[PDB]
Amino acid sequence: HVLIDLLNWFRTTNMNVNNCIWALKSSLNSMTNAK
Amino acid sequence: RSNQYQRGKMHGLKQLRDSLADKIVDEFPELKEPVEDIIKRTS
Amino acid sequence: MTDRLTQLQICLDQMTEQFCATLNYIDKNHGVPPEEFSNTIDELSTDIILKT
Amino acid sequence: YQYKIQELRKLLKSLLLNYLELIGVLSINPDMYERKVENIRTILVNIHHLLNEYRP
Repeated sequence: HVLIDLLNWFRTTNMNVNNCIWALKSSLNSMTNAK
Repeated sequence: RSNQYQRGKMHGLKQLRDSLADKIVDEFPELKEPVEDIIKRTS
Repeated sequence: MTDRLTQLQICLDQMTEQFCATLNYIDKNHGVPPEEFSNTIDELSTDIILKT
Repeated sequence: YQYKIQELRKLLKSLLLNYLELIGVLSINPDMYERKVENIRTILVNIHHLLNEYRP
């Protein structure tokens, strides 16, 4: 379960970072109108 | 690879905000006190 | 001649665009060699200060 | 009008300070970064409200 727990935690961190990047891109795309 | 990317981006961001804090202190001494608190708010 | 107001609006639009470009570079570049990244960010921060 | 000038200077300084603090948030704990983002926008919005009363 040890390798599987580390594996899942690192995957969660990875797509959390990816989702944060995508959210940043979406926020800039939305807020460019208000610029 | 994802972990190495995370560590490298953490180091990059750390140097980014360190340099930005240093220069904001340099050209704007009057805002020096909150900036350190900002570090205390982040670190 | 160009009006002081129109120049001020061009300046604040350029400032917003510069912040957007700087943060986009940060988001898409964090991880490029650290020295080149640091030099480019120092240039961007000097640009921020000058625009200010 | 000097009061409005000094208010806009202190608001710009606070906006730069909040931008620095927000990018630090992105650096260390970006998960709650939006918690400050809109806040900064409000200041920008308040600068835009001053710049709207400034039209007539």
